Amino acid sequence: NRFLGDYVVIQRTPKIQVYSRHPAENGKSNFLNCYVSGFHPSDIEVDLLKNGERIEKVEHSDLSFSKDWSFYLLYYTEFTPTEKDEYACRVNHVTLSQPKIVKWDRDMSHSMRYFHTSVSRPGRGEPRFITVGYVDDTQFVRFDSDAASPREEPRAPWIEQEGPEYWDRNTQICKAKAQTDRVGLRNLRGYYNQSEDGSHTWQTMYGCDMGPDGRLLRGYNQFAYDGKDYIALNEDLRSWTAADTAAQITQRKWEAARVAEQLRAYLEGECVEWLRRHLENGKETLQRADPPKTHVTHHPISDHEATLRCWALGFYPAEITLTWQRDGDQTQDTELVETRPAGDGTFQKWAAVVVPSGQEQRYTCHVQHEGLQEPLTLRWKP
Amino acid sequence: EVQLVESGGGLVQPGGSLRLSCAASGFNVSSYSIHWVRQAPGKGLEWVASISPYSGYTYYADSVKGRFTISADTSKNTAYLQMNSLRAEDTAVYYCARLIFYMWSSAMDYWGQGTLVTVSSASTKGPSVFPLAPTAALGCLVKDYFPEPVTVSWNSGALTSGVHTFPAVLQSSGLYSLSSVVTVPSSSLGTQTYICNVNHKPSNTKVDKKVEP
Amino acid sequence: EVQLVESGGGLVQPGGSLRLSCAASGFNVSYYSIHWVRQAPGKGLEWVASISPYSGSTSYADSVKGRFTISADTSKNTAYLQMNSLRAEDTAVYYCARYSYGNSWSYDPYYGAMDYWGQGTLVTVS
Amino acid sequence: DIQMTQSPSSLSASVGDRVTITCRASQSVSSAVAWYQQKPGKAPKLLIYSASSLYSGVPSRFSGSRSGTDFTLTISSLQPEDFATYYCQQSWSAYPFTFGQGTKVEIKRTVAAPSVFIFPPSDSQLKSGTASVVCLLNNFYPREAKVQWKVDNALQSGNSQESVTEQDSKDSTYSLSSTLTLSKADYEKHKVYACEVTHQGLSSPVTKSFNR
Amino acid sequence: SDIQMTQSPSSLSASVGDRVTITCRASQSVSSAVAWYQQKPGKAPKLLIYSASSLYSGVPSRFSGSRSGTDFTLTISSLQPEDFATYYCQQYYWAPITFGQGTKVEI
Repeated sequence: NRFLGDYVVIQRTPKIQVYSRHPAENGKSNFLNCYVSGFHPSDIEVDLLKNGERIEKVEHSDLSFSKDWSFYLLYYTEFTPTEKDEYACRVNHVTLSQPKIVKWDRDMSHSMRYFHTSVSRPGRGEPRFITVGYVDDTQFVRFDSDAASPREEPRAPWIEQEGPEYWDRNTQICKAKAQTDRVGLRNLRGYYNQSEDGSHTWQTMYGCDMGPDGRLLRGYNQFAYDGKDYIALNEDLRSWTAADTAAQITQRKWEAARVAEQLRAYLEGECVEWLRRHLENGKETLQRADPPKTHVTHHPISDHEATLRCWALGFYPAEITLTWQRDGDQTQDTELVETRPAGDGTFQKWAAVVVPSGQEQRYTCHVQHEGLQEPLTLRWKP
Repeated sequence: EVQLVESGGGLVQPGGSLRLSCAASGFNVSSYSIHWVRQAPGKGLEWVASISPYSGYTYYADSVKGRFTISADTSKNTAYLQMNSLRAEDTAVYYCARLIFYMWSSAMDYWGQGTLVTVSSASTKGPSVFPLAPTAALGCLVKDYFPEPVTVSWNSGALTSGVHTFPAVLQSSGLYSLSSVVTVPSSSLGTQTYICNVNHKPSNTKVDKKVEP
Repeated sequence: EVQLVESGGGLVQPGGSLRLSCAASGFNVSYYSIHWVRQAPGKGLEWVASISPYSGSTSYADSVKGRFTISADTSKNTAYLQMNSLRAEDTAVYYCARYSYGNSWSYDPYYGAMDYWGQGTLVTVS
Repeated sequence: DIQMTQSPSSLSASVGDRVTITCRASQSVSSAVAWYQQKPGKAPKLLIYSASSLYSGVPSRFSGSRSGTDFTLTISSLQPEDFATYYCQQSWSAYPFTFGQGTKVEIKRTVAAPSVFIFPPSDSQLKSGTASVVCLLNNFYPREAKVQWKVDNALQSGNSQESVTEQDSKDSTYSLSSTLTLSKADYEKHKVYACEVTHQGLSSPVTKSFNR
Repeated sequence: SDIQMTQSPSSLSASVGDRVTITCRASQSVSSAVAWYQQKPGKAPKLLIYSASSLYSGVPSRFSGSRSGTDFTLTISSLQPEDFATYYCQQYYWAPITFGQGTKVEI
């Protein structure tokens, strides 16, 4: 149940990852993904390749962002691997100076939150407003401004069972939130000094954490302009934190009007209560836990040195700890990738560290995860 | 059907407080944005106060910010605009309107008839009805009444054609008056009876003065 | 109103060096990657180099790689091109180009557009 | 704020003509504008909502266009029942939900001469001590008519009021009522009272009178 | 290997108002990342089309592009006297950016 937030008021290089939803077997139907993450602003040209030819009929996920407001997308397509077929992802972004090509080298509590993105398009019509509602790491609604008939549209196998009353009120809010955000972007060109020739962003987020006690643990209501913190709701659910001078101008305006009062009522009330329902309706998937499947692979770059890689596959929830240790700890001199979404609700990740060939049996990787009952440890052993 | 029934009009002395009520029939105010637009009347519309559907964020025009308090009850499906410290410029008719949200725009589709609110320093006075004895034209002459919102209909509305209930011209003495006349065939005079059914809700007066030649 | 102005042109002897300037106006260059293209007299259009001003990542065409150093300044809102070890063939009217990146998460995936070219400025190697 | 503006304030067009109503916004309100129809003494109604989209049910003769900051409402074919006032409104920025000054749409027709009536002051009012002579004009066009009172052949001006009604949505005509107020003592002081009506539809005034 | 844009004809004369098409081919499978530029004499190139099909904002509606395989066609639906210029194909899909040798139209 969305909340009707009726109150008006950096550039990161993408991290392109091309991988396969499952280990690649020649001739076996497999999914190819191009998960670009950690980029900002939102605009990005992503296109999956196959032997230099662009692939059509690819599928991509709804725009979201992490805690630091950096965006991420999952471009994937159904394919079948072979020996000859080489696959690349052609990602282009403003930070890059030429399109980046990444070849598919085979060897390479709870919380309901509502992310919204409003990207102004000064000459391409009304602002591109896209909003997504999550539960823990799972997605369960979306509402795109540019859809044929903009409507709160389910994205989970347990949410579509809601009745019309659910979708009519949620749709009403989103079409109100879009018009609220649209006003915000117009005024932010005024607070700052910005020409009407550039496209900007206004990300907003809110939600309700809920510890095991079934009561609100910390409410969220944040805002970002152009990819940086703008104004946030403090844990007390009564004050505001302004991250810059312009955020102070608006911070007073939301203290006199006591907008936080409505947020607390929903955050402490309607927000958590529905989260409990979503957990009760979707208890099949949200409350699940799949332990990672772990395998360690070694490929040498020399006759006496090599890079050792520990793989974690098919686990949910996303949060996982995975790092390398010698004799049982290498926080530095280690390479660790962003957690990868497999596109089926599960995630993947790996970590690598260089090693001299000898005494590799001393090394080990340790896997800690919510779904894991006991700590884990493994080392390469052909 | 979906309707909005106003109420709570009348006269409140400068500085008084009032509570308009807008019943919602067939649609719950708990899931729509009730707004309030007022007409002078005789002038353009002016948006007064809005209350958001679910959250409850009540916004007000700059003029009535802090005097008026808009709310809405789900149990009774009603909306209220509690007005306080009424001034001379608050004389108006208030329409309680519903709102509909589109992707990149909104508008008010369902309305209510609109209760009138008079604010003046005079007391309530009933209507002085007289019959205008007379193709021919017959009528009555309402006079020296207060406040303006009087209604005149003939024979419980059984006669509708030829009606001309002119607007209430405010007399120099600070009282309203209007002429209710109707045209009927001369050959039908004496065969049919016509009575002006003056009805003055603010004074609870209902005088029927029959009109004959 | 978006409009770019180029400067730093004139004459130069072969083997010399010149520093071209393309001062933008009407938009923050940090939102775009400024590409440099040259046209020999009555010939095709050749791409020179490109600067992503915010991250300063740059790419150079092999025809000038190792001789040309490109640069930008967000605070000044201008684009600079350093040319050294000049060759006779480098005569052209140099245009600075404004790449405008697109997106693919739209329902109709776009591609960027080199929408705005500068007016050009002649540079004679002689 | 976004002070909308409707040009023109009032426009009279003959039935079957094309009526254009322009509403302009002091700021770029994108494609969020709506038009409302309200008849005198009734509640408004919505016609155009998404800056061009016609509300479900409204006749197809209505149409609206968007242009930069200017907006226009167009009625393809003027009709009788469309006599009303048309208000534009911007939903770009709620708080405030600004409206326009309003447009008055009138039907232009042929000159139609009036019918004059006179009502002798009733005995009931006279007993109370007040008298009121009423002169009536029913279904005449256009809206201009000089009602010159004459008592005992003497001009009595300075004690009368005029109350014109609204245009007849059916015939597209007007009606007028002019009243002369004199105290009961004054009434007995004069005998012949009359009202003179000069109208565009009448070559010479038609005088109606009565004697006590 | 640089991606040459084989553009033909080197020139072609058309009467005012005529329908004209200009072909352009890439040495590999360049995707719809192709844009068309108009270069009047002694002037900087001006964008006409991008994404290989989308009319650039403000450009006349008669101009249009279409991609079929790796062949790109720039269409003049009704030539006007202001369409005299050395038109150019281009490919920004692959780095480096390259342009076709040009197309001189004579009126």
